[PDB]
Amino acid sequence: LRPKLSEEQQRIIAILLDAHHKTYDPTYSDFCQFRPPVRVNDGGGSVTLELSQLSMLPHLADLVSYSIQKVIGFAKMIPGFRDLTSEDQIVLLKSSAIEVIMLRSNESFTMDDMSWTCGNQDYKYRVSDVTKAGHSLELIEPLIKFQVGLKKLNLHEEEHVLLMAICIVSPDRPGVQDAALIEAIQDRLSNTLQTYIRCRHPPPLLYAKMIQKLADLRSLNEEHSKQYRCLSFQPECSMKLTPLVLEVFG
Ligand SMILES: C=C1/C(=C\C=C2/CCC[C@]3(C)[C@@H]([C@@H](C)OCCCC(O)(CC)CC)CC[C@@H]23)C[C@@H](O)C[C@@H]1O
Repeated sequence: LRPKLSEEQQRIIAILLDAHHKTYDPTYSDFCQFRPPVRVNDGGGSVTLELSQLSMLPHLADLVSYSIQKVIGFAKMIPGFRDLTSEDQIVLLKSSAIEVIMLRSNESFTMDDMSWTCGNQDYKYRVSDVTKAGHSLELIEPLIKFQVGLKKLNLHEEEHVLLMAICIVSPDRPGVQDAALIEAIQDRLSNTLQTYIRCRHPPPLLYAKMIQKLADLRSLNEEHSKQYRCLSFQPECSMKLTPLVLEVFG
């Protein structure tokens, strides 16, 4: 049974594609405005040295902070999001920010060399850059596995934006008040995605795979939170972050 997308579902897709195009610059032209990337000698991947310098933290914190601002803008355009109270909106944004960043970054991720390529060598981010920002393999390895698995689903941009929207409007986040309204908004998005898939996605299970990526994201979120807490213990770490990053992860 392949019901056609309703006029409403078509509108939801057009709105999400527009929101993404307005909030994700595929040329990465703003990145030179961030504090500059610095890459120190760390072939040994020394934790002591990485924590002592946190060379790539200013740049990656600025990239993440910028990305959170973009995610806030994207979320505000999701059909139904503005119906939620501001408190619920903020709870959802703070809890999903890192997950949406991991999802949206798949657009710059490339399997050519397993990096997030955003321009010249200066803005090519590799695993070694994340270690230079103070993170460990317990987060990085699973993150790369997630990027590759997501890349291989070969999602249509419609599916990609719907997945980000579904990730943000999740009723099971701790602290949510009106879970039922959030579930209604999410269900409207989920049905749109399921309909789109069994309608526009050429053969050769995709929906279940996408749902599984949302579960993987919860695991990555938890590991990232654990590592952020540890990083926050490093003296002077707050200056290398930004007020928005401090609030969202603090
Ligand atoms: C962001 C975006 C991009 C890349 C994402 C990356 C590469 C760098 C390392 C990141 C940011 C990972 C992250 C695990 O690295 C640094 C973690 C950052 C922090 O915990 C808080 C700032 C301090 C160490 C998650 C996603 C990774 C570029 C572009 O696709 C826009 C997108 O919007």
